[PDB]
Parts: sequence; structure tokens; C-alpha cells
Amino acid sequence: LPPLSLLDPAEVKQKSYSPESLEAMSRLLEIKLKEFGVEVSVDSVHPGPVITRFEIQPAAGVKVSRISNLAKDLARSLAVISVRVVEVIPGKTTVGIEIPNEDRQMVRFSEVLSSPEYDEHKSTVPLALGHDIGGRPIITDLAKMPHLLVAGTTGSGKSVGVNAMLLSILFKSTPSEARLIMIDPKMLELSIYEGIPHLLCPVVTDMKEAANALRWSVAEMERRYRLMAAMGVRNLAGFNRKVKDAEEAGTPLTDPLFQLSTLPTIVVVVDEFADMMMIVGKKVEELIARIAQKARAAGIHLILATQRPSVDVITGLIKANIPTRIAFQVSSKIDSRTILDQGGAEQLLGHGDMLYLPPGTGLPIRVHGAFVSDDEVHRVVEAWKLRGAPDYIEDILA
Amino acid sequence: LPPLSLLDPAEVKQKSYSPESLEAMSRLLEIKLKEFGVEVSVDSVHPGPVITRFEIQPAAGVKVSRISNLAKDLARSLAVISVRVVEVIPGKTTVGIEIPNEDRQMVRFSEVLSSPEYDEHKSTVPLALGHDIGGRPIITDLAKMPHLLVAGTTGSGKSVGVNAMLLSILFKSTPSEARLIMIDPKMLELSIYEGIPHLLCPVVTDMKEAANALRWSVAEMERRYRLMAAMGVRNLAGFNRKVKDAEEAGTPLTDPTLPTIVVVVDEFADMMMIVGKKVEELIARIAQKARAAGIHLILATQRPSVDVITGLIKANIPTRIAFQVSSKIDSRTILDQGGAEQLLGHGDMLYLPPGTGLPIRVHGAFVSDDEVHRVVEAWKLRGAPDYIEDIL
Amino acid sequence: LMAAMGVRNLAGFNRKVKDAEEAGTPLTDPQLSTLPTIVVVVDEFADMMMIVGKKVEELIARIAQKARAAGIHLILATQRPSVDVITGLIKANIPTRIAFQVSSKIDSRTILDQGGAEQLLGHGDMLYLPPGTGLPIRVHGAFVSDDEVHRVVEAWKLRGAPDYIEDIL
DNA sequence: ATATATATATATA
DNA sequence: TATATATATATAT
Ligand SMILES: Nc1ncnc2c1ncn2[C@@H]1O[C@H](COP(=O)(O)OP(=O)(O)O)[C@@H](O)[C@H]1O
Ligand SMILES: Nc1ncnc2c1ncn2[C@@H]1O[C@H](COP(=O)(O)OP(=O)(O)O)[C@@H](O)[C@H]1O
Repeated sequence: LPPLSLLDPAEVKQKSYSPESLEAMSRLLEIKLKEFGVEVSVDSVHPGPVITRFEIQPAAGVKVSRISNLAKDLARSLAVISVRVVEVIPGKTTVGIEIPNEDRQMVRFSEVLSSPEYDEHKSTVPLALGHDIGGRPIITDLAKMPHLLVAGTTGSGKSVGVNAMLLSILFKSTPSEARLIMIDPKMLELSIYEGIPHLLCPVVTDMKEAANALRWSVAEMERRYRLMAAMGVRNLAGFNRKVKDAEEAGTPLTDPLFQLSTLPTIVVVVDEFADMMMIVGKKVEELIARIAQKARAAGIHLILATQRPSVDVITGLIKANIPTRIAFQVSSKIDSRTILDQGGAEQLLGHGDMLYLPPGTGLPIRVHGAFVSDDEVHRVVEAWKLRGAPDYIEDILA
Repeated sequence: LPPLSLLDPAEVKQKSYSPESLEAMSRLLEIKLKEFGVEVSVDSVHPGPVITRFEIQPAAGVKVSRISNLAKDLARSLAVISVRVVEVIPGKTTVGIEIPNEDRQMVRFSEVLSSPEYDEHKSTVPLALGHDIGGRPIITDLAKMPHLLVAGTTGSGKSVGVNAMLLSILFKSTPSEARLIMIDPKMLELSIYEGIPHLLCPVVTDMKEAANALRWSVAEMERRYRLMAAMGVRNLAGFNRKVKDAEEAGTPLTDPTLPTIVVVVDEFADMMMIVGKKVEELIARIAQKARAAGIHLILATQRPSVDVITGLIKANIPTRIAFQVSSKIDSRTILDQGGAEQLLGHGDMLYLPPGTGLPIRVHGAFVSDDEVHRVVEAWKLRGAPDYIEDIL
Repeated sequence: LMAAMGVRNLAGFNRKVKDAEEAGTPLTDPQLSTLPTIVVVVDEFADMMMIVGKKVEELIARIAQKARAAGIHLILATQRPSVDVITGLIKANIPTRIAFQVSSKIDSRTILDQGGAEQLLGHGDMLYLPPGTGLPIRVHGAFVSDDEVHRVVEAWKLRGAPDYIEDIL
């Protein structure tokens, strides 16, 4: 296994944010909202890496839409790019306002991996997203999502996020524990990964080959459900603990359908499925529907990224069974209601700010995506090419 | 290599855009905004060749939308033709107001090429386009686009702009470093480029030779990726450095410099639907795969349509040029937000960068047929190129 | 023939005609005479494009995309400003449009791509939309009676026999 | 009290 | 079916 020292290590941050600067910014926000119609008093300050949440208590008898309908003007009168108004804070009467700082600290990916969450995270598919608005990291199990949608316009830090997720997979799991399928219609980003032992296929370029790979994944899901029926288990981890119990007693439990092995966790990533549904058509959308409908228990998981949030790409069928959404900076509030099904995705800053939406109804966790460099990615790729051979299958492309 | 003096020389340096005249304009703007409900205060003044930016400082309480929803009346009462309100200036607390200036000045192309951004440039295929709001030039780079759709109607800026791009190819590079392929089912516009040493074929008249040229380009893409998989090379300039090190050593190479290829089409609208939609898969495979090979596309059409500019061509080309399609309604076919709303026909354009954001305000620098024909004859003094019959 | 002669428009080829026997120096046939400017008037292309189909629209689009520097022009007249007649094919290629009194703003957006055509006072009072600037220029129509038409037809029939290319049909 | 902004309702590409 | 336009309604003036 690769160590945690291949990365560029933890840097020294420019933490010069004094309490007198916080008091000055608090009084400045009080004045600049008093100059408009509202009147508000700053309650407390949460300083952070990239943004700085202010908990402001409104006056007696002033609404919150009269704060949300001038977020642009409050951002203009403070010499910042854009402010974000959190309309509800769980457990308090205060309204949140998050102002970007000046010395925007780059989130160090080695600081994200150095957490007590990620270090003893037992699951074979973790995701180190990055630090949230208050400094601590957010590590999310990819098994429990079970799938993922990523969006945001170009240059808003999206391939960096997908590379952070794939390196989050690579620093924990062997090719006997996890396994990947990659699709790339734009060979700049994902072609750096061709050679790692966690692959089943060459990095898929054409869309007919990608349709063949997704039909192979349907067939693999169906035969895994039939094999779990033939062994009488319920989920994938139950089958892996069943064959582990066969390993513990030294007892060979043979093939129920003709010796079994620990089936690794397939993860199917897609760089741009908008091009896929635009080239091939509605049957690819129904194929992703038939994947997302059932493959939670079989251990086949989806990472979907797109650059075109619309009704044509992010449809009802894709939003049917993929409830976990990553949204970077997008253009309109209509696109925010397209992916996150609510406003608020447009207020971000670029450079990998995402609104993590967990599975289930909740306020979106604003997580700053950790920057990963081409040198670190290339070093992980070369370490796995020096510690692993490819495991290809011819049938996945035909 | 022709000098920059074969262009027409720099025109009359128009003075009398004085600080007292712009101060009178700024006080006029303060008075005309004070007559309505708002109160404004001009902070600084950014002049320019075509238009002028006024960084105004709004007072306490006045919103931006109050300024934006009377812009028609403000542009009426300033004796100007239009106005635009830049709602955000990064890092400053000031709203930008864009006012068209008095003399709609033409951008001189020698004023574009004389800047050190073009002269000390490092790549081989730049596209000098024009200036900003303040007159500082914007010299882009075609190697990072990596493909460039041009579309528009009504004879707006298109053929002059494509000539400016191809001259930006001409003035820097040699044919050994950057070749060209030209395709035009119109026999008219780009026929003046016949005989220049940067080409590879005649200016294509029979569209079956255009399909065979694109077929040769696809096979060239295939053999260049076979070359790079035989050499372990990501993008073309790495192999150019490797063959430079093999040329310093005289080292021959195996059979699995390479010329940079830029293919233009001016009327693929009727061509792609009459010759066959099999052309579109060729164009999409080139624009997908050959973005690291060196085969770049300056695609141009006279009819920007949903039929001929589909999503299949929108996929691999995120760097777009649109002058006048009809309006901001059918704009989303090529420029995804909005098009000919304040593009003044012959001139200003919207350059969509390889990233995104507010796209670049680019004034289309003028080129004339004397300059075009003179650069063509100056390169025809350097020689006639190689012509491949398999392309034809 | 203009690609053979290296000519950049029609007016350049009439300048080649001025280089020909107009200035007293005859040419060859690669003696090329004048190529006359053709103004093809169509009184009702709605009937044509609803009866015979869309291949006529393919022909009209291949003309209207290209024929400025050619020597063939079209005055298209109709009575249905609708998508059933005027599609987007014959929209972006004819940027100069005459709009008389129509009965809806929808038809005004169908032809002029804006509003204000149904407001006209009738009887030839049109909205000349010039090329380039997409702003309407309102023009009152000039009345010419049928007797003046018979006079001009008589004045041309008393001067020249019909010079036909009869094989057009 | 009433011009403005806006959410929705019907007609069309 | 997505959208451009049109009409009735809070809203703060
Ligand atoms: N966490 C981060 N810190 C700093 N910069 C970032 C971060 N994430 C992304 N970026 C910047 O954003 C850019 C990534 O854009 P990207 O989303 O890959 O474009 P596209 O959507 O076209 O693939 C990079 O150039 C990088 O500089
Ligand atoms: N910088 C400029 N200044 C003034 N006019 C320009 C400039 N650039 C282009 N033009 C005008 O553009 C016209 C040519 O349009 P063109 O590019 O041929 O459109 P199309 O190719 O659609 O016919 C010329 O009349 C020329 O005057």
C-alpha cells in the first residue's frame, strides 16, 4: 500500500485573522445592512478556511426574504465576490451569512487524509471530499450513497473533485477490495489513470464502447444477485463475510453455480454522461436507470459528472435513484433547482466549492473540495503501476 | 517571413478625448441620474477606443437593480445610442457603466500585432483578435481552445475575422511548424489564399475532395496517435521537443517535426447535410481525439442552425465565436447565454474562453483585401507548398 | 465561371464586362456578354411550399444562402407569415424583409422577429427592415395604378422582341 | 391609494 | 412538452 507521504505535505497556512478584524467586519456588516432597509445585530462569528460564517440575529419583525433579495448588494458593498445567506441554522434563531475571506487558503489534501475519521474508516470505498466551512474534514462513505451526481460549469473545479474521489478510493483498497470502470470522452483528465491495477477496462473513449461497458455492468449485477440468491445472503458485505467465514474455518465453500472469492466493490465513474446521452440517446438513460434502480446491494456504484445541468441531461430517471448530489458553482438558480432541487448552488466561489447533499432530506453541507495536483495524481498512478498489473476483460468493450 | 510593414500603416492618432470632456460626461451622468430617484457619485473613469467604462460609486441604500431598470432612459438622456450596466467589478465596491463613445473607432491590426504579448509569445498558432474595453490587446492562443466555432448571419464580422485569424497564423509561423487545410464549398471567400506555402491542398471546390481531405485528416490523427503510443507522448509539443532533441543528434525515427494542422470550413451547413452526416462523425472524432494531436478546427458557417450546429458539435468545442446569429433567442445553439444583443455588427464580438465566466469583450480587428493579397503574395515569394493527391 | 475568372462578386464581373467590348477590347469564352442580374419575383410561395413540399425550400435555401455575389435575387411574396411557410431555413438567409399589415403580433415575430407590424394603417404602409441594423424603418407604399402598368407594358412591347431562354420549362 | 414585481395561465415553436 | 407572452394579485410606495 502507498504511504501518506507521496503527497505534497501539510503546508503552513496564513492564519492572520485577528479578533479585532472579526469585530471590525462585524461592525462593518452591521452598518452595511443598516444602510439598507433592515436592521440586524451580529451575534457570533465562525471563522473558517475559505469563508467566514456570521450568525446575525435580525430585529423584532423583519423577515428573511428581505435579507435574501439583497445578497448581491451586500456582496457589492463589502468588496467581495458573492455572499451566501443561510436561511435556517438548526437549533438557533440566528440567520447565517458566509463571507469569503481575502487570503483564500488552498485546502491541503494531506490535511484531509490525516483525519481520525478517514484513518479508521472501515469501509472499502471512502471519499475524502475536503474540509467544510469550519475546518474539520468531511469523509463520506461511498457505499451508503450509493451513487453520485456531480455538476457545475467548466473551470469551477470538477475534475479536481473527481480526481480527489478516485485518489480517496486508491489510498485504502487493494484491487481485491475495490475495482473501477472509467469512461472518458475527453482524454485529458482520466487518461492519466490508464495502468492502475484497479481497472477492469481500458479508459473508455467512444460511447458505443461505454454502452458495452454499462451493459456488462448490468450483466455483472444480475449474475451477482443470482449468486447471492444461490448462497442465500442479502447484500454484498454479507457475502464477503460469508466467504470470510469460509476462510476462517479453513473450509472451501465451492462454486454454487457450475471456488468462490471475495468479490471486490465495482465503482463505475463517468466523466461526462451528457455527451453519452446526447450521442446515443434515451436507451443509455434507461440503462443508467436500470443500474441505479438495483445496484446498491450488489456493490456497483456510480459517479456521474456533467457540465450541462438541464432537463435534457439531469432528467427524472437519473434523479430517481441517485439521491446524493455534488453541486459546484452553477450559473442560475434554475440550475440549482435542477440539481440540488433548491436554490443556493449559484452563490459559490469556484475553485472546488461544492454543496454536498447527503442521502435524505437535509440542508446541504458546504464542503470545500480539496485541491489535488497533477504531480500527486501521477505519483499515485506510478506507485500503483509499480505495485500492480492490469486485470482486463475483453467482453466489457464488445 | 514577411515584416509587419506590409499591413496598412497606423492611422490618425485621434486626440481630444480630454480629461475635461470626460469630466463633463461624468458630471452629466451624475446630474442625469440625480434627476431620477437614485443618487450616484462617479469615482474613476476608464476611457477606451470604442466604448468607455465609468466606475460609479452608488450611495447608501440604492440597489443595483434600481440603476439597471432605468438604463433605457439613462441612455436616452445622455444623447448616446445605448448603455450597459456592468453589475460587478471584482475586488471593488463600484458598479460599471458601459457607454458607447462618440467616434466608433476602427481597430487597427498593426496596433494589435505590435504589442509584446504577440511578439514575445511562445506558441506557434496564436489568434490575435483585438482589444479590451481599455484598448489593451487580447492575443489568445488556439493551442488551448483547441477548436473554434464561428457562426453568424447578415454579413457581420465573419470572413474578415477568419482572415484575421489566418493572418495571425501566417505572421508568426513557418510552413514547417504549422501547416493548413482549407475547405470551402463557396468558391468565393477564401479563394484568395490559393498558393501560400502553408497549405497542403488546393482550396477545396469539389466536396468529395473535402470528404477525402477529412478522411486523410482522420487517418493522420490515427497515425499520429500510433506515433505517440510508440513514443509515449501525451501532447504534440512534447514530441516536438523530442524530435528537436533527435534533430540536434541527427537521430532518425521509426515508422509506427510534425506539422500543426488547422482545418477551416466556411459552409459546412449545406455540406454536412448534402455530402452526408458521415462528415459529422469525422469532425467529432477529430475534435474529440486530436485535441492533443495538433489537428485544430476553425469551423465556420453562414447558417447557424439547430440542424447543422447540433449538440454533437457543441460537445468537443467549448470555445465559441458568435457575431450575429439572429438575437439572444437562437444564441444558445452556439453561445450558451446570449448573442447579438449588443454586438455592433462589424466589430465587437464575444470570445468564450477555454474556461467560463463573463466571456471576453473582443473588438474584431480589421483586415483589408489589399493587406490579405499582399501577405499572400509575400508568402508566394517564399514558395509553393506540397500537394498530396490522397487528400484530394 | 467567376472562379475561373477570379472575380469576387457580380459587380466585379460587370467590371470585367467593362474591361470587355464596353471599352473596346473583346474577350473570349473560357466573347462573354453581360450576365444580367436576375430578380425572381414569386407572388405566393405559400401555395408552392404547401402543395409540392420541402425540396423547393431546399432550393430556396441554397439560393438565399449564397446568391448575393451570383446575379440571382428573390422578391418573395406570401400571405401566411407562419412557420408552415416561413421556417428557420428561409429566415436567417433573408435579413431584409417587407411586412405589410398582419393580423397578430405572433406573425410579426414570425417575419420581423419583433413586434409592431399589426399596428400599420394598411394600404401599402409597410415596415422596411434594412440589412445590418435590426431596427424597423417605416415606409409608406407608393400607389401605382393598372393604367400606368398598361402604359409601361406598352412602352416595353413597342421596343423589344422577347429574348427568351425557352428551355427553362 | 396605486405603479411595480411577480407567480402563474394560456398559446405557440 | 418547454417557453413566450399575458393577466390577475401582494406590496410597498
Ligand atoms: N481545491 C482547489 N483549490 C484551488 N484551485 C482549484 C481547486 N479546485 C479546482 N481548482 C481550479 O479549478 C480548475 C479546474 O477546473 P475544472 O472543473 O477541471 O474544469 P472543467 O470543468 O472544464 O474540467 C483548475 O485549473 C484549478 O486551478
Ligand atoms: N474591424 C472592422 N471595422 C469595420 N468593418 C469591419 C470590421 N471587420 C469586419 N468589417 C466589415 O465586415 C464586412 C464583411 O463581412 P463578412 O465577414 O464577409 O461576413 P460574411 O462572411 O457573413 O459575409 C465588411 O463590409 C467589413 O466592412
